[PDB]
Amino acid sequence: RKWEDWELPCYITSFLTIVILGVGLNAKPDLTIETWAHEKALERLKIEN
Amino acid sequence: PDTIDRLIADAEASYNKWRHPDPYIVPWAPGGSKFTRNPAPPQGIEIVYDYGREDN
Amino acid sequence: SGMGLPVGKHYIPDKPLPMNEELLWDNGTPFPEPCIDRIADTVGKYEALAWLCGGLSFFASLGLLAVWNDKASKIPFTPKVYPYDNLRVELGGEP
Amino acid sequence: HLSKEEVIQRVLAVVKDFPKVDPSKVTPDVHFQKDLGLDSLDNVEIVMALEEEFKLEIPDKEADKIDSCNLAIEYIANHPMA
Amino acid sequence: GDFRTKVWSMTGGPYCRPKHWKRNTAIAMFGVVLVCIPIAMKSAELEQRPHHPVRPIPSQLWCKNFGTKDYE
Amino acid sequence: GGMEANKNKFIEDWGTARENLEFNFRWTRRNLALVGIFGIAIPVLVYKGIVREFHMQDEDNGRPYRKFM
Amino acid sequence: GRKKGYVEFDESPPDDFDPANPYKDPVAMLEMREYIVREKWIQIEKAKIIREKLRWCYRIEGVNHLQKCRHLVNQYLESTRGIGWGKDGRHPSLHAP
Amino acid sequence: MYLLIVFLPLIGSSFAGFFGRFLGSEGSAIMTTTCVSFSSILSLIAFYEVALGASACYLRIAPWISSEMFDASWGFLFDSLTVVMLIVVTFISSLVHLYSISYMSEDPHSPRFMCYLSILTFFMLMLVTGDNFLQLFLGWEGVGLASYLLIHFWFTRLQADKAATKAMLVNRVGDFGLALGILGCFTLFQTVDFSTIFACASAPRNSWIRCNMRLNAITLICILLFIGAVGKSAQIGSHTWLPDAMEGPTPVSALIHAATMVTAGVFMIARCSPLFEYSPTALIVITFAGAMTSFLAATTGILQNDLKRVIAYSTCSQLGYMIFACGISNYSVSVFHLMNHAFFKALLFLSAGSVIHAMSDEQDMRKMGGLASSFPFTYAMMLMGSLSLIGFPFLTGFYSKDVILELAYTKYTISGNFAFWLGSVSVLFTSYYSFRSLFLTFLVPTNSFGRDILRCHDAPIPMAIPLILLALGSLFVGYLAKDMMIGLGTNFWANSLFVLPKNEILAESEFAAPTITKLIPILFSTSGASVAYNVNLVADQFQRAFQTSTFCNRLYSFFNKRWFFDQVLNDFLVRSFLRFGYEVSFEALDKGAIEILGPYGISYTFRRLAERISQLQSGFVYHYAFAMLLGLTLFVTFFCMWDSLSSWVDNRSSFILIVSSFF
Amino acid sequence: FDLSGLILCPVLGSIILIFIPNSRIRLIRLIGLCASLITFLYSLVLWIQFDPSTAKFQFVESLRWLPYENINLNLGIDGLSFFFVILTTFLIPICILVGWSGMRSYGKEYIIAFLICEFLMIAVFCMLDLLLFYVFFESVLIPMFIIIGVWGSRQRKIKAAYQFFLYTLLGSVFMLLAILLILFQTGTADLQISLTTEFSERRQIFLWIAFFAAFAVKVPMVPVHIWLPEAHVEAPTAGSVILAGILSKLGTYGFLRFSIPMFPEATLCFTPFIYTLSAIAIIYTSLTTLRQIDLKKIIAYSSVAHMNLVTIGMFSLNIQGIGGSILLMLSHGLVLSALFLCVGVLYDRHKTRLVRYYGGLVSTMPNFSTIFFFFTLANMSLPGTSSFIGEFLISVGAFQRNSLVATLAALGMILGAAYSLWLYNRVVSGNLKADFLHKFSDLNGREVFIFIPFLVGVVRMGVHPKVFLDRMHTYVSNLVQHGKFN
Repeated sequence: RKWEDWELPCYITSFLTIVILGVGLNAKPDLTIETWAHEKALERLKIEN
Repeated sequence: PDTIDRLIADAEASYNKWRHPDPYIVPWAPGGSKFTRNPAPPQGIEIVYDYGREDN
Repeated sequence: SGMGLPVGKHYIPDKPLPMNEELLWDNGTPFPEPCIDRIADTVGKYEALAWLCGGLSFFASLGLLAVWNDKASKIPFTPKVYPYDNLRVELGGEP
Repeated sequence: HLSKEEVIQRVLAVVKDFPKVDPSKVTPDVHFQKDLGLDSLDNVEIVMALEEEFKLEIPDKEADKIDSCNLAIEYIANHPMA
Repeated sequence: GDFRTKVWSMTGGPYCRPKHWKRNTAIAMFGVVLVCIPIAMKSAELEQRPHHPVRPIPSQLWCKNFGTKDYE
Repeated sequence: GGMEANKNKFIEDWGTARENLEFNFRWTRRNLALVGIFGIAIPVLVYKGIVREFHMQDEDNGRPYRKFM
Repeated sequence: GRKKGYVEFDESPPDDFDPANPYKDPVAMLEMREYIVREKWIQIEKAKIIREKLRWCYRIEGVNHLQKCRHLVNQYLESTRGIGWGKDGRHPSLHAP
Repeated sequence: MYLLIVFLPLIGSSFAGFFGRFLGSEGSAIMTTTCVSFSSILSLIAFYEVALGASACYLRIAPWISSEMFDASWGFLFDSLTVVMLIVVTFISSLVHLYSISYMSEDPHSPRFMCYLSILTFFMLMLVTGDNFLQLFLGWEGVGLASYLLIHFWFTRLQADKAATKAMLVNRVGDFGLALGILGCFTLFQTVDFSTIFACASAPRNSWIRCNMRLNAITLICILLFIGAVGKSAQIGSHTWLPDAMEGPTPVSALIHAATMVTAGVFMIARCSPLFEYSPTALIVITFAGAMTSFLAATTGILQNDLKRVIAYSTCSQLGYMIFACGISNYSVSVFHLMNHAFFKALLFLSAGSVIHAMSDEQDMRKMGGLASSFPFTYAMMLMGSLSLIGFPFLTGFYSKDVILELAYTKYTISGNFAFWLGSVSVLFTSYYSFRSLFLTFLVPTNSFGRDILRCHDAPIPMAIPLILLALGSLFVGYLAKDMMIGLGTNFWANSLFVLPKNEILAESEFAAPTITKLIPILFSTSGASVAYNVNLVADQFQRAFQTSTFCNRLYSFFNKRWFFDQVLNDFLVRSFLRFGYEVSFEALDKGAIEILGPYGISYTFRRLAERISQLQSGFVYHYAFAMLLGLTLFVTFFCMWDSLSSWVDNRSSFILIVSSFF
Repeated sequence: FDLSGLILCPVLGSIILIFIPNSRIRLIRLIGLCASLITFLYSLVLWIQFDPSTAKFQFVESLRWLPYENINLNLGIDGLSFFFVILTTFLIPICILVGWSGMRSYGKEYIIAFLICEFLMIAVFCMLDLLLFYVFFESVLIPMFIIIGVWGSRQRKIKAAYQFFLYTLLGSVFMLLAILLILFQTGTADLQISLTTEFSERRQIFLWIAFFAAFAVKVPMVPVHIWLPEAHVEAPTAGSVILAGILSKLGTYGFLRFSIPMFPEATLCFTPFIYTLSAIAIIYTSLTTLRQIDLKKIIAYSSVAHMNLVTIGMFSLNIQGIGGSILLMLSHGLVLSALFLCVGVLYDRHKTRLVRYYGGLVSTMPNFSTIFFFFTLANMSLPGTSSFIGEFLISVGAFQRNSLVATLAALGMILGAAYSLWLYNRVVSGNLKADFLHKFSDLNGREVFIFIPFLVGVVRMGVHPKVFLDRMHTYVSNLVQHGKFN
C-alpha cells in the first residue's frame, strides 16, 4: 500500500517522542524537593536521636 | 349501541383496575426477557472502505 | 444465547415532535419507552408513595416497639471484666 | 423451522378439540362463524389455545383478524417462532 | 451477518472462528508464559513477609524478605 | 461517500426550536418564581452555608471570625 | 549546564531580611519564602518517615499492636500538628499546637 | 506469586480483547479460563502460606498519587481476610468461566464476554488486595464499571441498557458516599494507608465540622464509609439496582451479583473493623440498615414470578443478614456467612441458569412446572442449594445464619432486638419463597408449554462440573471452616479483623442462648415450608381475593413491585432532577433570565439606541446649527455660570435627568 | 534550546506557508505538519531539561521592548505554565491532522491561523511581564474568532463569534484597566516586583475583582458560560478542540498566576464567593448537560462543569488542591480534545449533531465505540485516569478547606456519571436506525493515529501521575507560601 503524506512525519515524531521521553525521564536526576527534604529529614532525625 | 359502548367502557375500566401487575410475556415477544437479545442484522446496511483520503 | 428476530423498523416522525422528546429512551426498535419507567402502572404515583410511607412507618413503629421493650434492661449476665485493669495497657492505656 | 403440514395438523387438532365443533367437518379452509358455527368468543378462545400450543404471542388486532382456520395456518406458518 | 463480515473489530466479531485458532491459542499460551516471568520475578523481589511462617511455605524458595523488616 | 443522514423535517424543526428557546421567554409567574428561587435564593443559601462553615471553623480554632464579601 | 544531580540548598534563612518589613527587599522576600517552603517540606518528610515506621510497627506487631506501637502513634500524631499550608478544616485538637 | 494472582485475569482479558479475532470463540474462552484457573491455584497456595502459615505478604510498586502527604500507592495487603476473599472470588470466577464456556456456545460474542468476565475478576482482585483507600476505591469503581459493561452485554436490549445505567448510577451514589468517607479519613489522619489508619484510629476522639454540623469525626467517617457500602451491597437505601441488574446473563449474575461484587460492601466493613469499632452509633446504624434490608428483601422476594428476580432478592436478604452481623461487632461471623452465601448463591444462580438455558430462556416460574422428572441433576443441585440457603441442619447455611441470629438475640440493645425480630421473620419468609420457587419450578404439575417440554436437556459437562463443586462446597465448607473462622477465640484472623473486648459476645451467645431461641430458625423454616405447600398446591381463593378485594390487590402489587420503593424513588427524585435540567437550568436560566438580561436584551437595546442616535443626523443644516448652539449654550451655562449653577443644581440630579430623558 | 526558539518555530512555518501558492496543497499540508511536529519535539526537549527543585523561573530571557517604563519583554517558565506549553504544542499538530482530507477547501489560511494561534499560546504561557501577558492574552482573540466565523458549519457561526469576541473583549478590557493601575502604582509591570509589592486592601479588592471578571469570562462561571456551548457548536472540530483544551486553560492559568499570589487578602475575602459560584455552576451545568440534544453542546457543558471544578479546586490553598487543579486542567484539555474529535468524526461521516439520528454504532464502528467509551470514562473520571487523579486531589483539598463546598463538588460525581453514560448509550449502544443512517465507516488510519497520543497520555497521567505531580510541587508550595512568612 502507498503511504499517506502525513504517515512518515507522524511515525518519526512518535518514535522520537517515545525515545526522548523515556530516555530523558529515566536519565533525569531525581533532584525533587521531596527527595531532598526526605534526606534532610533523615539527617535531622538521626542527629536528634 | 350507546349502552353497549358504556358497558364496554366500564368493562375496560374494571379490567384496567384488576389487571395483573406483571403479566406473563413470551421471552421474544415485545417486552419479554429475550426481546431484542441477539437480533438479526438489518438489511440495506453498507460499510464503506477508504472513507477519508488525501487524494481521490 | 442464539440469534433472534429482527428488531423491525423504528418510528420515523411524521408529526411535530414534543419539546421533551429526549425524555423518550428510544432504541432502534418500534417499541420505545421513556427513560423513567413506572414499574407498577396500575397504581398512581401518590398511591405508591402512600404505600411506601406506610411500609417505612411500619419499620419505624417496629423500631419504637424495640425501644419500648428495653431489652438491655433485662440482660441476664453482668458485664464482663477483664484482668489487669480491664486490659488498659493492652488496649492502649498509659503504662 | 416448523413444517406447514405439521402446522396444519396442529391447528386442526386445536379446532377439533372443541365442544361446540363437530370433528368430522373440520378442514384447513373452514370459517368459524360460517361452516362449523362458533361465535366471536369461541374464535378468540381458539386463538388463545393456538398461542398456548405454539409458544407464540399475537397482537390483539391480528388475533381478532384470525377468524378462520386458513387464516390461522397462514399466520402460524408465516411466523418464524413457531 | 450480511454486513458484519465487512466490519473489523478487535474482539473478533459475531461468530469468530479463525481457521488456525488452535495455533493462535498456543501462541497466546506461550505469550502468557513469557509475560508472566518478569511479573513473577518482580513479585519475588517486592514481597515482604515480616513474620516467619509456622510451616515451610513455597514462597521461601524464591522470596528472601522474610523477617528482614523492623520499625526502627 | 453518501453518508449524510436522511434528515427529518420534524426532527430538524424540534432541534431548531430547542436551540431557539430565547425567543419564548416572557417573564411569566413560573419563570419569575424559578429565577427567584433557583437563580437567587439557592445561590444565596449556598454562600451563607459556606460562610457559616468558615465561621464555625474560626470558632473551633478560637480565632476571630474572618471577613468575607 | 548542571554539574551533578543532587540538590544544593542552604539550611539558613537568607540575610538582609527584615521580619518587620519583609516586603522592603524583593529578593530577600522570595528567598525567605523559598526557605520556608524547604523547611515545611523537611517537616513533612519527617512526618512521612514517622508514618512509615508506624505502619511497619502495625504490620510487624499483630493483635498486640495497641501497646507496642502506642509511642509511634503518639509521635506521628504530634508530628502532623503543623504540617499543612491550608489544612484549616482539620480540627485544632489534631492540627493546632 | 501474588502479583501473578492479581494480574493473571488482566493478562488473559487484555490478550483476548486485543487479539480476539485470532483466538476465536473457543480460544479466547480457553485462555481466559486457564488464566483464571491458574490465578485460583496461586490463590490457594497463598491461602496455605498466609492463613495456614500465620504469615503476611506486603507489596508496593509505585506511589501513584504522590503529594505532600496524600500517601496513595499501588500496594497489596495480603491478610487472612484478603486471602479468604481471594479464594472466594477466584474459585467462583473459574467456575463461572467454565459455566460460560458451556453456556455461550451459541452466543456470537463469547470472546468479548470472557474478556469482560476476566477484567472484572482482575478489578475485584485489585479491590480485595487493596493496601490503601485509594486502591480500594479504584477496585470499587472498576468492578462497578465491569458490572455495568456485563449487564448490557447484549447492547441491543433496551432494558439491558437501562438496567446497566441505573446500576452504575446507584453504585456511583455509593462511590460518592465512600469518597466523602475517604476524604474525611484522610483529613483526620493525614494518611490513606490502612496500616497507619488502623494503628492510630483509637487516639482521635475529637469533634468535626461537616456541612455546618458538628459530628464526631470517627463516627462521621464510619457512617460515610457505610453509605459507600450501601450502594455496592444493595442495602435498603440503594438496593433498587440489584433486582434490575438481572438483565445480564446468568453467569454475569452468578459471578457479580451473587458472590464477588455485591459482597464488596461487607468486605470493606470487615476490612475497616479497626476503624468501625470506635463508632458505636455507626454500628447501630449498620445494624438497623442490615435488618431493614433483610426484611425488605425477604418480603419482596415472596411474590416474584421470575427465577432470577427471586434469587436476586435472596442475595439481597443474605447481604442484609451479614450487614447487621457486621453491626453486632462480629465480623468473623459476617465473613463466614459471606463465603457460605457466595458458595450456595452461586450454586442457585448456576442451576437456575441451567434451567433457563434448557427451557429456551423461559425465566418465568408461572410456565415452569413439572421439571423435576426432566431435570434430575439440575433439580438435585437446586434442592441442595435451597436447603443450604434455608439453613437445613448441619449444611453450610446452618453454621452461618443460626449464629448470626443467636448473636442478634444476645446483643441486648435496641438495635439487637430490632435485628433479632427482623432476622427471625426474614428466615420465615426466606424458607417460604425458596420452597415456593422449588415447588413451582420442579414439583408443581406442568404449566409450561409443550414446545419447551419436548426439547429440554439437562446441564452438559462444563455446566455440571461447576455445579458438582459448588454442591460439595455447599455441603462441607460450612462445617470445615466453622472452627477456622467462627470458632471460639481463634487466632486465624490475626490482625485482619479487630473486635473490642467489650463488644465480643460470641461465647456469651453460645453459652447463654436458650435452646428454644437456638431452635427458632428451624421451626420458622419448617412453618414457612408448610405455608408454601399450602399456598401453592392446595388453594382456590387467592385469585378471587386479588380480583375482588381492592386492599388485597394493592397489597399483592405492593409486595410484587419491589415495595413500590423503586417506583416512588425513581419517579420523584429522578423525574424532578430531569425536569430541572431543562425546565429550570436551561429554559428558565440559560436560555431565559441570563440570556434575556445578557446578549439578547443587550443586543436589542443597543440596536434601538444606535437607531435613535442615528436619527439625530437628519441631514439638515438648521439641525446642525441648532446642535452647535445648544453645545455652546450648555458649555456657557455649566462653566461660566457654574457658581450659581452649582449652588442650585446637583450633579447627580443633572445626570439622573439626562438618563430619564434617554429613558 | 530556548523559549525564544520555541516561540519562533511557528513563525517560520507560518511565513513559509504565507509565501507558498494555494495550488500546492500537498506542500502546504506537509510543511505545516512538519513545523508543528518539530515544535512539539522541541518542547519535549525543553521538558527533558526542566529543573523541578528551584522556585525561580527557569529559562528567563530578557528583550528590550520599552527601555523606559519597565515593560521589557520577559520570557520564562516555572512549572505551572510548562505543562500548558507542552499541551498547546502537542494539540496544534492534531488540528492540522484533522483537516488533512479536505484541506484544499480550507486552504493554507487554516494552517496559518492555527500556527499563529500556537505562537500566541506559547507567548502567553511563557511570560513574566503583566502587560505583555495581557497583550498576548487578548491577541489570542483574533485567530479563534476568525476560525469560528470562517470555518463554521452554519449561519449561527456569526452569532457565536460575536458573543465570543464581545465577552472576551469586555473581560480583557477590565483586566487592562486593572493592569495599568498596577503599573502606575508600582512603576513596573514585572511579575517578580508585582508579587513582592503590597497593595491596599481596597485596592486589592478592586484589582482582584477586575482580574476575576476578566478570567471568569474565559473559564465559564454561572452568568458568563452561555457563550461557550454556542462557540463549540458553531466552531469546526479543530476550532472546538483548541477552544476547549487551550483557551479555557489559558483563562484559569491567568487567574491562578496573577490573582491568588498577588492579592492574598482579596482571595481570602472572596473565597466563599467563588466556592458558591463553582458549586452552583457544577450542579446546574451537569443537570443541564443531562437534558441536551446536541453532542457539541453536551461536551461543551461538560467542559463548563469541569472548569468550574478546576476553579473550585484552586482556592483550596493546599498542595493537594492546587496540584489536582493543574492536573485536571491538563487532563480535561486532553479529554475535551478527544471527545470533540470523536464528535467531529461523527459529523464528518454523517453531517448531523442530533443524537436522535445516531444509535447502535457498535455493529458498524467498533473501534470508534471503544475509543468513545474510553474517553467518556475519562470525562467521567474513572479511577486510573488523569481526570480522576485531578478530581480526587481537588476534592481532597476542598475537604481540607471547606467540607460543605467539598460535598457540593463531590455531588458532581453522580451527575457526571449520568449524562456521560446516557449519551454514550444513546450514540453507541442499541440498534441501527437504517432509515436515518444506512452507510457507515469505522475510524480510518489517520483518525486512529490521532487518538493514539490521547489514550497514552490519559493512561500515563492516570496510572502514574508522579512525573506531572513532581514537576510542580515546588511551585505549588511557593504559591501557597507566598502570602505568609511563618
